[PDB]
Amino acid sequence: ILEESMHARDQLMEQNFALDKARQEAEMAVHARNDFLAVMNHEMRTPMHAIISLSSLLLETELSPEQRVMIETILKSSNLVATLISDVLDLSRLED
Amino acid sequence: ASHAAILEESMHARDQLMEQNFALDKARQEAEMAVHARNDFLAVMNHEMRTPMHAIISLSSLLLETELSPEQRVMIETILKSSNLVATLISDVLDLSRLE
Repeated sequence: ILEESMHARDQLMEQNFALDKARQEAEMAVHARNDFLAVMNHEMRTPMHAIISLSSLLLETELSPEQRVMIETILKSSNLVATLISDVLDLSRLED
Repeated sequence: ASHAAILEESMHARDQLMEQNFALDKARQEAEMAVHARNDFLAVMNHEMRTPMHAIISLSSLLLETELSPEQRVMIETILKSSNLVATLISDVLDLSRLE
């Protein structure tokens, strides 16, 4: 009955190989996705920085109360979005 | 070479494999959970960014209907184009970054 044993081994051994391969593949797929995520992060944040800069400058110019209030909203929003893009960068770095 | 020793040798190998199997299977369950949690975070980020981008797009568009100096209009048109570009980039890249 080492036919049970020797066969149980063969059975575990390929079972293990499958599990390990399946895990490594998931890992590499997550890493590839994280790489692109991180590579695109500058192109996401930079326009937001421009919007923050331009909004801030606009607040220095002659605005009506309605324009000013709208532009203050653009600015707080843009700042929020920039923070979140930074949290996205952090995510992409988690498995590092 | 005892009958016991021979068995010991085979059962041992079997037990070493079984232990590794348990470890590999635990690590699989963990990796599935980490993949799902990462997908959820990307979905949530996308959702959280969508509202303020739409605000920026919408307010810059409304602003362009009001009375602006030429310099102000160029700055606000640049805001609108930039915000359109980025809203789409963020959504596309977060989508592509999920693992299904």
